Amino acid sequence: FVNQHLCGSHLVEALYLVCGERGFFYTPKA
Amino acid sequence: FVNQHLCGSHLVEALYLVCGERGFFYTPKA
Amino acid sequence: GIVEQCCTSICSLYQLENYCN
Amino acid sequence: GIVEQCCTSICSLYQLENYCN
Repeated sequence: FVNQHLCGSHLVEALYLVCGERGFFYTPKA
Repeated sequence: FVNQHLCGSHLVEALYLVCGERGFFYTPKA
Repeated sequence: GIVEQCCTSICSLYQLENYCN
Repeated sequence: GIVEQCCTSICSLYQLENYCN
């Protein structure tokens, strides 16, 4: 489900699902 | 809308909305 | 951590902004 | 950055996992 255009809250949701208990960082500018 | 129990994807969504173009980090374990 | 402060107990704007970049 | 790689162009699992802690 990750091989598509993922923008905004959709991208954040994919990070949440993929990274799980590791957590993640989201940096749209840098 | 942030003054409540925010868990899982709800918490991630609040970070997304509040932090905006700054982005954020989500670290549930640490 | 953020789960203890915002999930297990009631969140706040102060706390959330601590996790913005 | 992640927006250029996953929003403006097609994302991949390799790229997403680069942003896991």
